[PDB]
Amino acid sequence: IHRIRITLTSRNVKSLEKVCADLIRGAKEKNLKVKGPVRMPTKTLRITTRKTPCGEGSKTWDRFQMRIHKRLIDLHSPSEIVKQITSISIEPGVEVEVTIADA
Amino acid sequence: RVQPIKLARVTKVLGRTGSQGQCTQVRVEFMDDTSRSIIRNVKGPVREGDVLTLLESEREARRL
Amino acid sequence: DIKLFGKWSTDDVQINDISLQDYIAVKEKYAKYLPHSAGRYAAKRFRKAQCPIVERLTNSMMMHGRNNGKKLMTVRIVKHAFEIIHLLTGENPLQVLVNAIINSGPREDSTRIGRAGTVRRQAVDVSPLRRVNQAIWLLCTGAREAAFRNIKTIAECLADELINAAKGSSNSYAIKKKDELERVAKSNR
Amino acid sequence: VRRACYGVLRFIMESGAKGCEVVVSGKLRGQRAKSMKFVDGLMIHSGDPVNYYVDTA
Amino acid sequence: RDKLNNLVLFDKATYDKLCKEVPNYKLITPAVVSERLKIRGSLARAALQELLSKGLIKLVSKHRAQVIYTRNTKG
Amino acid sequence: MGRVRTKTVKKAARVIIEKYYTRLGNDFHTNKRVCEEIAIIPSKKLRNKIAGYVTHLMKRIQRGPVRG
Amino acid sequence: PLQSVQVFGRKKTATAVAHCKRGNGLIKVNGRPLEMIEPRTLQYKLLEPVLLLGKERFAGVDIRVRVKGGGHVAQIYAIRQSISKALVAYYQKYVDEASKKEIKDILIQYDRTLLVADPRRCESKKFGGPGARARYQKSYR
Amino acid sequence: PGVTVKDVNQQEFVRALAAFLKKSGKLKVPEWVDTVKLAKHKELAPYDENWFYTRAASTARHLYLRGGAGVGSMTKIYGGRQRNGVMPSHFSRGSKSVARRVLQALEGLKMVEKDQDGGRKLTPQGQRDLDRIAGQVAAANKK
Amino acid sequence: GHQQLYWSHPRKFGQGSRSCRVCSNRHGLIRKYGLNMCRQCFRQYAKDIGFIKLD
Amino acid sequence: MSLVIPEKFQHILRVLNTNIDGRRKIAFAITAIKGVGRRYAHVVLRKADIDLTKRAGELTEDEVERVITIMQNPRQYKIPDWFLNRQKDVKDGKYSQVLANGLDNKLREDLERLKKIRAHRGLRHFWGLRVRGQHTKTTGRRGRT
RNA sequence: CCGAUAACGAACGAGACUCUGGCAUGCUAACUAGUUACGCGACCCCCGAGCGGUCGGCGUCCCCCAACUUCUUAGAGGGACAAGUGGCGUUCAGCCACCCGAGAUUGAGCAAUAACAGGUCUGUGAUGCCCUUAGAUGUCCGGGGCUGCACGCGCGCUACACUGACUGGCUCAGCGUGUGCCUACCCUACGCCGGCAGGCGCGGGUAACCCGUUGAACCCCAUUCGUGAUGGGGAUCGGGGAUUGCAAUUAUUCCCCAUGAACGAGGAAUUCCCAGUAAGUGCGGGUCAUAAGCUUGCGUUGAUUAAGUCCCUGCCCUUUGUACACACCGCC
Ligand SMILES: [Mg+2]
Ligand SMILES: [Mg+2]
Ligand SMILES: [Mg+2]
Ligand SMILES: [Mg+2]
Ligand SMILES: [Mg+2]
Ligand SMILES: [Mg+2]
Ligand SMILES: [Mg+2]
Ligand SMILES: [Mg+2]
Ligand SMILES: [Mg+2]
Ligand SMILES: [Mg+2]
Ligand SMILES: [Mg+2]
Ligand SMILES: [Mg+2]
Ligand SMILES: [Mg+2]
Ligand SMILES: [Mg+2]
Ligand SMILES: [Mg+2]
Ligand SMILES: [Mg+2]
Ligand SMILES: [Mg+2]
Ligand SMILES: [Mg+2]
Ligand SMILES: [Mg+2]
Ligand SMILES: [Mg+2]
Ligand SMILES: [Mg+2]
Ligand SMILES: [Mg+2]
Ligand SMILES: [Mg+2]
Ligand SMILES: [Mg+2]
Ligand SMILES: [Mg+2]
Ligand SMILES: [Mg+2]
Ligand SMILES: [Mg+2]
Ligand SMILES: [Mg+2]
Ligand SMILES: [Mg+2]
Ligand SMILES: [Zn+2]
Repeated sequence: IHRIRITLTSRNVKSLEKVCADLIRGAKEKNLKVKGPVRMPTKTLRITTRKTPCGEGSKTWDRFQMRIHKRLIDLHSPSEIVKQITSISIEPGVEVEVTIADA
Repeated sequence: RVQPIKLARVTKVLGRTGSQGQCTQVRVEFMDDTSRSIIRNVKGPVREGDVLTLLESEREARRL
Repeated sequence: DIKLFGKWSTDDVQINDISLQDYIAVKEKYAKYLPHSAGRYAAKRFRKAQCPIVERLTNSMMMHGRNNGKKLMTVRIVKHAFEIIHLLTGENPLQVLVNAIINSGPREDSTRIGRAGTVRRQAVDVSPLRRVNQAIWLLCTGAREAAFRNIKTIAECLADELINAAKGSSNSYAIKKKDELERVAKSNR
Repeated sequence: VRRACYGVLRFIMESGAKGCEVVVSGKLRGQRAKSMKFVDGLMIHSGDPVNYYVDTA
Repeated sequence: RDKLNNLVLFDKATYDKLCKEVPNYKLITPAVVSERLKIRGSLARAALQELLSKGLIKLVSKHRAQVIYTRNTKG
Repeated sequence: MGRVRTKTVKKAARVIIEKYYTRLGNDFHTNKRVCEEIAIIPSKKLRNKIAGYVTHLMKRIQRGPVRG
Repeated sequence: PLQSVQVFGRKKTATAVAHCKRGNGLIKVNGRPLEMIEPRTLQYKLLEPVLLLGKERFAGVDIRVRVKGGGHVAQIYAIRQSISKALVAYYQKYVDEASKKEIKDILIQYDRTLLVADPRRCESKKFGGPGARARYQKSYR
Repeated sequence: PGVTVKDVNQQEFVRALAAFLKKSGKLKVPEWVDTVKLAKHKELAPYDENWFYTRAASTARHLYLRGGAGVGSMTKIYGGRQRNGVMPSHFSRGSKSVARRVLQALEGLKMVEKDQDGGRKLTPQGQRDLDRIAGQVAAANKK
Repeated sequence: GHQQLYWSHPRKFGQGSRSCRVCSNRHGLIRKYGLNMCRQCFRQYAKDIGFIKLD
Repeated sequence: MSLVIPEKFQHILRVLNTNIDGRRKIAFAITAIKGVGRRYAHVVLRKADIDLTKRAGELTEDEVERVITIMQNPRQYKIPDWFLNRQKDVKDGKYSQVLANGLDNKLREDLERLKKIRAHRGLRHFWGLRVRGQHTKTTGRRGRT
């Protein structure tokens, strides 16, 4: 029995809210004490570009941005039964990274 | 020598006149002979129902 | 009842002219402690008329770009200037201020379409809000220009503008450019 | 250019599309460039629905 | 208005004029008595505060940008 | 001012009136809920802007025979 | 001992969340008292609800406010509706509604902003000029 | 009936702690306090012959509120506008070895103390002195 | 050649030793977040990297 | 705030080769002396024990002479070495505070030093131009037609 | 849009949509966010007080040795639609006022057809023809130039001061970045030495974890100054001290002491702007070994005036005139 922390990072929330809810009820069905999904503040990345290949124009900038959503789940589980909980929902936009308990 | 300053309430606002649209028309009463009424042209924001402050009177108006 | 600036009562002042009684804004209901409020009086036409006249005086004093958002600087300027009015005269400055709005708002102005060699063409009446808009504007300009490089402080030149304006002298900057507007309007009536 | 771009256009529409618009631009014959476009049907242009209703190339 | 250049450490014809007629009238401020007699400007911040040692002057405001004084209490 | 409805609101409400007049009323918050029961409206702002025009017609066709 | 609500008030960013226990007349901000607060030309704007309501309304509560964010002036206004919504919300749960209704009709009829916040935050800056609406100077020739 | 330093006038409180450190002549004043300028975003070394006591007063009083402040944090508190001549102004941070010589001047007076983390706090010897004269300021503000 | 002075000037710091990863150009480069692309070649791959013009 | 006025209130002074104003305060009166600025005058009146609230017409000549004595050679009165004007003189090796026409000499002796050597900085003083790397395309149209 | 109707049914655009701002004491939850309770540990009045006051002091995940989610974060829904009331209208589409409410028009993003000899071949291993190819217009290295100045013009920054400079004290932000495939160059706490720029040690942080509770500036409070080209203004200029780098002279930047120029609010013109807007005021990001008077974002203090008009400058639709179609910079 450990105190492990799974971290879930994604770029779209509707593809992450399905994966993060899969890990909660996936461990409520397997009767673990699960601290709920804790939602970190998002990370918007805001490259702004001149939009013109030359320098001629009316100076119209070009605001690109990319939000990064990060949610983390803390468990109360041993090292074995979490592996079939981890390896059942990839959903390629989500990067599930499981940390270690002791640290 | 001068005519006394006679006050005057304002009936309906009748639109905006003046080249740049600065002046309205107000069709005042006098609050002394309320049967008597003269259309005039104020400048500034009006709010129909207020009281003006006219000096001399018997001026003019051109109906818009 | 409310004692604006902590020490100036308001249920004794009288308005002279019947016209400006709904645009001069000192009496019973909306008389506050301080002339500083999160206003929201610019969102609607004529919402600035039920704005208290001491709030309006502070809002027009922070104007030449040097001091443009500095309101808490011009809260005390009107605060100090009221204590100078009390010492120079011996009277409630809320009375002295509303006798200055009367005696400095013009009653006649000029504008219309065509040629203008000196000012304008047609004699036009003045609504009783622009003569509250402009009477505050003249008292804030006579205060500002008198103390531009003089030894006198700004609350002195604010007091000495409207002590001399509420009396009626043509020795203040306001009445000098109040009768300048109605003289030239009497010219091209 | 014309004969080929018809055959692509009525291959898109017969394959169940809702609308198509193929634009071919460049040195069409002569030296001065012109542009032949081939709109038919239905093509939204503005909003969020031009992110997942219309695929471009 | 050409030049002012006047007064520092009062001459006696103005200091005797200071200690008599300046505690008499209504508005006492270092900007209104500086222009008044001839006192430069600093003297009036320094003279009018040592008349609060003699007590012929009543304090009103005492702000960092303006110090308002007045005539002493009569009644 | 500037809130004149378009014809994705008007002609999509005259289908609701002509087909579901018995299931409606002169009450906005009920017909806001009836309209999402009987129609697939993709957005919430278009939803209750139709239903705001559905209630304008039913204080209207209870006086005269408006189309209809 | 649980007679304690905690409400907040905001002004442009700055939330100021009060806390009123059951006690005797105490009112203070961040430890500092109600009069020893900052720039003090706005002092009649922060002890304003204590004046026109009275001291007997505040006689049973222990107002304690904590303030973060904002500037110097949009902090006086945050406390201003923090210490005055804490008295309104305390009087709906622990005394009768008729006594709340006769002090809400004091704080609304005189400066409505004492109980409702302003929805104005800050508009965004654009790539045209130096600020939101203003634009850079244009030279025709 | 307290009181502490929180419920008194903070600006007058400094003028009293500077006088309290004056007559108790154990505060080690360094030998260049009359030729140093005090944090290069300002000219003209100050209009006070004994400015070191008012800086040691406020520094001590600033340590009573937020503890754990080192020499870099005290440079942040006493910084301001550097008017760059013709260029626009900037916040530029204060002077390092005038805040260090203040914090070292109270290590010998037994008012400050190094910590488990960085910076300095007030020792219980120290806030005994600040809270006592806070009653002396409030006793004069009623008069 | 030869080896001692063919490329001897140090291509450390400076925009002579930073090139676009797509087009090998040294002007108008975006090095923020480790893009290391030019400002025009970013706008081709702006969506393929995953940036969205929301406002 | 004096008694009335000092009886020997001297109206101006005359110190090295300049006539400083007697009505100024003493920390700003002696800044009329070249080589002595607002930062150097405030430290040479702390080496002297005089107060600064006095103006320049109240210092007795037993105190005026020491003010000249501090400023003429400051390094022997514990004024620190980073504070001077001419540190490491290009012809002496001596940290010195020039405060007279010797400041006008040193200025002139180093301009004609660079011209006699004929360096690049000295040619742009012989020519009425800018020296410190400025751009001359659109700046400097007041000192020339 | 309502209607009208030789037209009928549609399509793009507008709107919808998207992101964002405002509202939720209701929901989901939080040792990488907290808040109250309570326990110790410091201080202060004390005669002794006390369910006293202060604390960004400590602790409640070595398994309870306490619970909660208002504040913080971001998920899912709600919420506002001219719906209610009065007035005018063909009583149509709608408009104005008003109540209740967080709000009765928050800002942007996307954006049709038809064009243009508009800008870019110096963004591209996008490219046609042409030119040049070994004494090369390929590429490298060393030095110089792009910055040179009688002058004209455009965007700016700092100013002409007392509604201020100066000094000391006091006291609040929000966006956001941070060790890099090549690639060397990260944000930095704390301790000591130096007056300052900076140096030497020891750490933390691949980040809601550390810088950081981002102790930002203006503002506020107190002193000095006193209408003087003044303690306004800081250009020009000499000497010195460091940092980056292979290298600082034609001065990289920064610090110190001196030098103290015009400039007293601006001619004809003319440019932006109507609400958290203008303006003041600082902070990030981009460029960056060194670096912002630039730009792109962010907060902060916070108005005057206006809720109109077609007079000027233009734009859209209709009728009309035309010898115009290279389209009034026309033709003649
Ligand atoms: Mg003045
Ligand atoms: Mg569309
Ligand atoms: Mg749209
Ligand atoms: Mg701005
Ligand atoms: Mg500071
Ligand atoms: Mg803990
Ligand atoms: Mg626990
Ligand atoms: Mg919450
Ligand atoms: Mg061309
Ligand atoms: Mg190209
Ligand atoms: Mg080619
Ligand atoms: Mg490029
Ligand atoms: Mg070369
Ligand atoms: Mg160039
Ligand atoms: Mg430009
Ligand atoms: Mg200066
Ligand atoms: Mg924050
Ligand atoms: Mg000067
Ligand atoms: Mg070189
Ligand atoms: Mg360079
Ligand atoms: Mg200097
Ligand atoms: Mg930078
Ligand atoms: Mg640039
Ligand atoms: Mg308009
Ligand atoms: Mg027109
Ligand atoms: Mg046209
Ligand atoms: Mg004809
Ligand atoms: Mg025709
Ligand atoms: Mg011809
Ligand atoms: Zn590229």
